[PDB]
Amino acid sequence: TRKTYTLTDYLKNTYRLKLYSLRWISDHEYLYKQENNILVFNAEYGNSSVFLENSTFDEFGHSINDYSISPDGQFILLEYNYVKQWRHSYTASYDIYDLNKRQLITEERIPNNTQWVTWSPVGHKLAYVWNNDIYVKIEPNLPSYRITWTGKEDIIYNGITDWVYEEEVFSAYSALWWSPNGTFLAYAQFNDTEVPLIEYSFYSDESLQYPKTVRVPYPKAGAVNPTVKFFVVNTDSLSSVTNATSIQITAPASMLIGDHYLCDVTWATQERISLQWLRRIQNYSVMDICDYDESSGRWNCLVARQHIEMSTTGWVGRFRPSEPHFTLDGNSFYKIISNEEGYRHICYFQIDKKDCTFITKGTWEVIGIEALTSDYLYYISNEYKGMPGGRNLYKIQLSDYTKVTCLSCELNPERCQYYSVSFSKEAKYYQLRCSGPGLPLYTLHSSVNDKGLRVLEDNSALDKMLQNVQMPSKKLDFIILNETKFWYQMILPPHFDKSKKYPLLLDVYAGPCSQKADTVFRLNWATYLASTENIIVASFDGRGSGYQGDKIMHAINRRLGTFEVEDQIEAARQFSKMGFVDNKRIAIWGWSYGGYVTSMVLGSGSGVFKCGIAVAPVSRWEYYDSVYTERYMGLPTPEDNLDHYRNSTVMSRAENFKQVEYLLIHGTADDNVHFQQSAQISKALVDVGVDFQAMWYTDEDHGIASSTAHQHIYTHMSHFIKQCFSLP
Amino acid sequence: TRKTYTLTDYLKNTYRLKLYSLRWISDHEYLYKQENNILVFNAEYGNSSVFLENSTFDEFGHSINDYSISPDGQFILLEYNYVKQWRHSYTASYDIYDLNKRQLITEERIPNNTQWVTWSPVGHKLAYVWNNDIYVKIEPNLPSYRITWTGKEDIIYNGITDWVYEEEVFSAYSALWWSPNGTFLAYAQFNDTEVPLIEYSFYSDESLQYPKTVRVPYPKAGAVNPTVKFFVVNTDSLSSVTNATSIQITAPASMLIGDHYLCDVTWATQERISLQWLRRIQNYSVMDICDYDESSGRWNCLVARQHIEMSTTGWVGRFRPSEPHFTLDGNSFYKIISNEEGYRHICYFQIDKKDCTFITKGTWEVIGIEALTSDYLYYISNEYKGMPGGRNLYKIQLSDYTKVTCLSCELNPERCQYYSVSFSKEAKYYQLRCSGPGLPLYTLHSSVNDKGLRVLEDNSALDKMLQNVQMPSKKLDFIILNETKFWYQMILPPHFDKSKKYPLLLDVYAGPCSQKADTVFRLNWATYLASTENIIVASFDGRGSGYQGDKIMHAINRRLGTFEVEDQIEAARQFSKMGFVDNKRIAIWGWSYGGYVTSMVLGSGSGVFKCGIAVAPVSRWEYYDSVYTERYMGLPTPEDNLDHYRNSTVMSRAENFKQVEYLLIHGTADDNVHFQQSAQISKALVDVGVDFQAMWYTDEDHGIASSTAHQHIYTHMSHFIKQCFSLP
Ligand SMILES: *[C@@H]1O[C@H](CO)[C@@H](O[C@@H]2O[C@H](CO)[C@@H](O)[C@H](O)[C@H]2NC(C)=O)[C@H](O)[C@H]1NC(C)=O
Ligand SMILES: *[C@@H]1O[C@H](CO)[C@@H](O[C@@H]2O[C@H](CO)[C@@H](O)[C@H](O)[C@H]2NC(C)=O)[C@H](O)[C@H]1NC(C)=O
Ligand SMILES: *[C@@H]1O[C@H](CO)[C@@H](O[C@@H]2O[C@H](CO)[C@@H](O)[C@H](O)[C@H]2NC(C)=O)[C@H](O)[C@H]1NC(C)=O
Ligand SMILES: *[C@@H]1O[C@H](CO)[C@@H](O[C@@H]2O[C@H](CO)[C@@H](O)[C@H](O)[C@H]2NC(C)=O)[C@H](O)[C@H]1NC(C)=O
Ligand SMILES: *[C@@H]1O[C@H](CO)[C@@H](O[C@@H]2O[C@H](CO)[C@@H](O)[C@H](O)[C@H]2NC(C)=O)[C@H](O)[C@H]1NC(C)=O
Ligand SMILES: *[C@@H]1O[C@H](CO)[C@@H](O[C@@H]2O[C@H](CO)[C@@H](O)[C@H](O)[C@H]2NC(C)=O)[C@H](O)[C@H]1NC(C)=O
Ligand SMILES: *[C@@H]1O[C@H](CO)[C@@H](O[C@@H]2O[C@H](CO)[C@@H](O)[C@H](O)[C@H]2NC(C)=O)[C@H](O)[C@H]1NC(C)=O
Ligand SMILES: N[C@H]1C[C@@H](N2Cc3nn4cccnc4c3C2)CO[C@@H]1c1cc(F)ccc1F
Ligand SMILES: N[C@H]1C[C@@H](N2Cc3nn4cccnc4c3C2)CO[C@@H]1c1cc(F)ccc1F
Ligand SMILES: *[C@@H]1O[C@H](CO)[C@@H](O)[C@H](O)[C@H]1NC(C)=O
Ligand SMILES: *[C@@H]1O[C@H](CO)[C@@H](O)[C@H](O)[C@H]1NC(C)=O
Ligand SMILES: *[C@@H]1O[C@H](CO)[C@@H](O)[C@H](O)[C@H]1NC(C)=O
Ligand SMILES: *[C@@H]1O[C@H](CO)[C@@H](O)[C@H](O)[C@H]1NC(C)=O
Ligand code: NA
Repeated sequence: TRKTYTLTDYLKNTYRLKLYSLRWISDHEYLYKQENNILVFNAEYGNSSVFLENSTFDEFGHSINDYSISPDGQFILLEYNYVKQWRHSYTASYDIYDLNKRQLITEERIPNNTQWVTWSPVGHKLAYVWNNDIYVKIEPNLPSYRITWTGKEDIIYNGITDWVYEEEVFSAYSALWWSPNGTFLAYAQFNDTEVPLIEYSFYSDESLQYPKTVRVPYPKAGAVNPTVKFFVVNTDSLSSVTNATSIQITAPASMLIGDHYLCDVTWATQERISLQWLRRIQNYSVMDICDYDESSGRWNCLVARQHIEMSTTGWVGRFRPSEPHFTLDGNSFYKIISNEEGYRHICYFQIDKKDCTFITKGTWEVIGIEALTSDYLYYISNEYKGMPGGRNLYKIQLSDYTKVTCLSCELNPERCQYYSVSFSKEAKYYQLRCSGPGLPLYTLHSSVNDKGLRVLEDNSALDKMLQNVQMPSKKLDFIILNETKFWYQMILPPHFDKSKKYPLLLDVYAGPCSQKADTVFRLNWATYLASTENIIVASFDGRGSGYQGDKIMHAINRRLGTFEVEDQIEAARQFSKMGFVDNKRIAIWGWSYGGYVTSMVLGSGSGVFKCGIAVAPVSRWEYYDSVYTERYMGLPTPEDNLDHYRNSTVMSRAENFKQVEYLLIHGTADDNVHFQQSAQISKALVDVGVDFQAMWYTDEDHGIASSTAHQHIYTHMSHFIKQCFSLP
Repeated sequence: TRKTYTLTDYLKNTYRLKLYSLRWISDHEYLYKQENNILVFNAEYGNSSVFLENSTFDEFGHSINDYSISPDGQFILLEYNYVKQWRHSYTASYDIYDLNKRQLITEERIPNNTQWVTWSPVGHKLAYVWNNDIYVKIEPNLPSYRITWTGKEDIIYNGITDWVYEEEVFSAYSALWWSPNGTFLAYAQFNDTEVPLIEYSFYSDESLQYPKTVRVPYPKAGAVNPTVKFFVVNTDSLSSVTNATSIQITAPASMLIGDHYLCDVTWATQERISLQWLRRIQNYSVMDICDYDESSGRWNCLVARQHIEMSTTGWVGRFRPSEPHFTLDGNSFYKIISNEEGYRHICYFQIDKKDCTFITKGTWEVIGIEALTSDYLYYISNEYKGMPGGRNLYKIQLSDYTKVTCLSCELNPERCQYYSVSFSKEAKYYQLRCSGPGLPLYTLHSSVNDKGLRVLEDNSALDKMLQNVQMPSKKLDFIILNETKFWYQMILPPHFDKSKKYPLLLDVYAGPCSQKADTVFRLNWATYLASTENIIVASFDGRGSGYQGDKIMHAINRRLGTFEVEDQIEAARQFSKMGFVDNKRIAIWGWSYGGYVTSMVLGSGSGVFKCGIAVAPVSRWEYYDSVYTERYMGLPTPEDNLDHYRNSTVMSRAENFKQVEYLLIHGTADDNVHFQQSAQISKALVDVGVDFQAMWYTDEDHGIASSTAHQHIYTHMSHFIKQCFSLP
């Protein structure tokens, strides 16, 4: 008999997916690493040369974590001494290498403890942030110009985000934005003076005698938020004036009446910038479009160019208002917004007209706009076959909206139903990346004729390996509840037999705009559970889930911990009725939001689930951060939504855990969902006399992603599931 | 078919030991609390009167925690609003009730949040500490005189101890000592300015949005220690208009040359005080004897009255240098010290002579001196039947040391082998307290002819209830290692059948001077495990254990985590070869020091133990406090004992946990053994890929003693042991 996909296979990566990560450096060349050499490829013909020999930095004396070539090709920025901070942020050292002199720059180096660095989009200017202030270098070997003087650790952040803006607003650490040709540098400044601190212990190596207390400005729901200001500096003036003026652009009056956020910054032209602002009550946003006034040196935002985006049924955007994509002249833009039926589609705006024109429509959604040329807009959607969990690339003719071509749908329809794309600098070529349901496939295409040029990586080596393995299958389908389709997937054991009763594990996330039923190919823990342990691993996208319109997504508005929890319970009941599930052996697990839902389900008293595992769960919404929580829950005040905040805790359900086996797991240095959240769950369970299993992971954060802890946690959870299901 | 002693019996206190806690108020009367009344008893005849009616405080408006009657009987101090701090420390509110005029005192009340209060030993003066400063009240209704003005939270402590002096030196929060008639008040002042702080999170009620960070001055091994000064104030010459003058008594030069401690304060007469000082290297101590000089108003300690106590094989004293017991005139004293054979015996000293005379001798030890008259000294020892785990009361004729009479040995030798005693004011009467091997027995005696006056409490009610329960028995015996006998006990299941094989749990503590093999009767977790689950629960006293001389106790000097760990393995090895032990089911558990030993044993690679449980273990001596750790280990410096600090950690043994099942448990608010210690164990186990079981207890301290956590931990451990032993 062929072997199975075992736990050790998962944990040791024996069966590896190959990727093809390229970096476009122009409209027709890309960089690609191969055998630690950086090669440069010609896209049209597929030929290559060595861009940088892998021997180049043998004598560097440090392992180089990443590199970044200046847009003009003249320099390479070398990143080393890399230390992770939060999801996106990190600390590192940097050196610059002159590619023409084939020489390292030893003068006026980027300092130690630099927080962020970026090249200008053209040429080779650098902007970096060090000790919370912005610096610009016009040339890599010359002195820096200081841009801000207010930077203060944990208090004032210039050009980088604080914790909550990084995690919840920008999905990025950087808070600066070069203008398209590099003349201007726009940046945000955050003031956390009165934001309360989360404090937790970090134990470090065993040599550390006293634990360190980590202290981070972190606004929990309803707490004082960071305030924000926006500035633009002319970097071309730096070498001519002693201290160049940062010109502030103020938020509109409709935002200044209360707490608000800066949520998007997008340059439209060399002298026009768009800013979107969001009210703390996140159902109202405003875009200003601001023009540089050459005679006054100021930036002015005409109210005739201001665009309002609001929601009557929920919050604005999927996780925030969408970004605009400006036409070359900057006088019009395209933006994904929810149409009158609640489906997200592409709308076309003139900058000084308030009514836009939808250029796509239907009962499906546009996921993202990927490229815009003078003649075509390229976008990704889930239109194809009415499958919300598929993704394909489309092209729409700007002179005639009835001409829409699917570029990816029929390329390999059995193997490939989930695409992303990477366009060259002026969209002359594109790389398609298919990620399922078959093995991933990376291909290169020419935009002039939409012809396939070549296969970049087809994963045939892996395909060969998997031939000798009893792999599970995946089923993606829907059930109908109240005349609405709700999608599910199942990872099914090899030789699945519909006449047998299998144990079922419900793998849950179920956060707002989540999607756990899709066409993506994964090699993960579920692969082992199905393949080796003969467990069915199911996931369900119920109310609150994304990419299916606002009626579904906004069903949980102001009501987290209700329908999305109920719909997972109902999903399990529906799976029992399918006839191949052992009703005595249904379990549930999740991480993060999934841990909250899992815990809520286990505490519901439904009687459906024998056991479950919550990893780093939210337990009480007042413990989680303001920006995410309030987006869905409003404010925890008597005037707003306090009663539901208080009604949706895990702790209030502690008595019902007497009916289940529960394993609670949390990293002690989780900066995101504080260990506090599980500390309060455990205390509530202790207080009502409920036995349960627990595991803390010393100095692990929300990812529990260190190599040893990752292997440990999946090993511990595997034991627990097997015990619950009486598997030897 | 009668019941067993169940887990719920242990957790719910079904079978209660009755006490007889009295408080002597004179040579012939004592107070006893009965049905919320306070009675006064006549010792000679056993008749009583009501001293204070329960009903007196019916409309008090607060729950009264405790009471303290002034020595002259005129006043009662009422303690309420009790808030626990560490092992001994707490704050509370106090009111004083006048017993003669039958009224609460409303003038000049003791403030809220008072840290310590005590009556003078004669009359009804009060001293109290509030906000770290000392106050004295001459009369309950009159204003306090402020004695100290330097008190500062976490920095300067007047009249109360800091964390480490409380836990490790004085076993008390108070650092006030009244002279015998109340004229003088001596006190210590602690200065923790440069002592580092342990910091840890406290989660509190679910309502608390942000966790609190608790910060406590706590010197870990080798860290900066608190400094100490000692003062005496005359309370008879206090003034309303002038600040009180405190006279300092400075430590001897032999102490002032480096770090040191104040370790004992004992008044000898109305005008003579003795102080003992201990070097930070705790093998050298000095007693000063200081006399009040009425013409200078100063305290002088003559060098000819200094007494040095040192140890060549270890540290001084069992846990600290022993207390002196002065004669009526204060010109001589008796003190327990280690003799030339290493056995602790009573030495008689003249205050101005260097050599003392031992008045007892032999291969057994004196446990404590209990009372002293002009004709007799009364002490407790383990001499009887050469059993180190038994305790009896003796008297020795001071005119003829060959005349020693056992006063408790033969009273009831089958029921009673472990005594303590409480003498009346001038030793005219004594209460004997038998705590095993039978049910506790409380009796009253008169010293003149050692008459056994009456039985105060015989627990005949409990005896009656226990007749209908299948109770375990206790075997106390010894094994011979390298020609030394070492004692053990086994809690044996009911109907013990030596032809059957029982699983065995080794219950371990094994700290320096510990004794876990004794004749004490206990109703505890082991009782349930033996009675209901048929597990033998054994304990063993090996090298490092107490009450058997320094050759045994000092064997672990400078070497914690060696012989005491080895000796537990050897005992289990020997138990495993007895015909009634199943060698496939041997487990080990312990708490605190016992958790360290358990962990070290399970990490030894001995293969003897299937599983074990460590509750709040020490894992690395550098993490524990200076005073305890350094007593046994010296300083963690390269020139002292650093190498041994470094190879005595649990973490270094992680790989050896591969072949055992381990459950690790720790309270997150443990101020004593910081959660840090277990956090480092878990990380080390994770790092070598060893699976284990864990449980944290939110906001529990070293005792894990709140009602709900206590029930939960023993429930969780019981499941673990039963699973390990395949018991239903
Ligand atoms: C891929 O091949 C092309 C064409 O052969 C190379 O482009 C140049 O071709 C000219 C012919 O006029 C040669 O003289 C040079 O060798 C090439 N110049 C440069 C700057 O590349 C091209 O080099 C190849 N691309 C890569 C990345 O190697
Ligand atoms: C960040 O915000 C704080 C307000 O929270 C500002 O601090 C105030 O500044 C004024 C001076 O203009 C002082 O008079 C106030 O006392 C300060 N308030 C507090 C609460 O500290 C601070 O100026 C801001 N910093 C920047 C660079 O904008
Ligand atoms: C460059 O200009 C900025 C803005 O005018 C200066 O920042 C001010 O500095 C002064 C005193 O050092 C403060 O009182 C102001 O509150 C600051 N304003 C801002 C916006 O930061 C900065 O100090 C100047 N740098 C130099 C070298 O002159
Ligand atoms: C980048 O764009 C900027 C902004 O339009 C250009 O700067 C202007 O250049 C024109 C010259 O044609 C001048 O009249 C203006 O005074 C400049 N304005 C400012 C604010 O600097 C700039 O020339 C462009 N840079 C490059 C390299 O093409
Ligand atoms: C308690 O101890 C500290 C020393 O730790 C004494 O404080 C001062 O020590 C600093 C070092 O922190 C020196 O600057 C001074 O010499 C010390 N003070 C003085 C006045 O010299 C502190 O004074 C002590 N406090 C008490 C009340 O005894
Ligand atoms: C407590 O003992 C003290 C100290 O011996 C006594 O105080 C002395 O009393 C006599 C009066 O007979 C004076 O001559 C001394 O000057 C006192 N000494 C001091 C230091 O005050 C005191 O009498 C005793 N107190 C009681 C209540 O008996
Ligand atoms: C108290 O203990 C210390 C530590 O064991 C003894 O220290 C001496 O100094 C170092 C150890 O730190 C060694 O080099 C010496 O050999 C130690 N002396 C010995 C072994 O005699 C110190 O001697 C002890 N004090 C007493 C009174 O015994
Ligand atoms: N902090 C959130 C961010 C959330 N989003 C995913 C995502 N996809 N996406 C696409 C475009 C823009 N933004 C986003 C986000 C941000 C994922 O859950 C996180 C989270 C939620 C909890 F309740 C608890 C812990 C968490 F880590
Ligand atoms: N801090 C010590 C104190 C020690 N006690 C002191 C003391 N004085 N004393 C007088 C007569 C009889 N017994 C004692 C003891 C026992 C008990 O262990 C405690 C302990 C040891 C650890 F390794 C870890 C945590 C602990 F809490
Ligand atoms: C924004 O939300 C609040 C609370 O739900 C509501 O009162 C307000 O009307 C909303 N705004 C819009 C535009 O619907
Ligand atoms: C007990 O009895 C004696 C003698 O009868 C009596 O005078 C004395 O006051 C009594 N003591 C108490 C405390 O009742
Ligand atoms: C103790 O606190 C209570 C409650 O505020 C207050 O009424 C009382 O005056 C306080 N007692 C003293 C002695 O200050
Ligand atoms: C007593 O000492 C304190 C603190 O040094 C001072 O403030 C106070 O005024 C003094 N009182 C008298 C009466 O000297
Ligand atoms: Na009698």
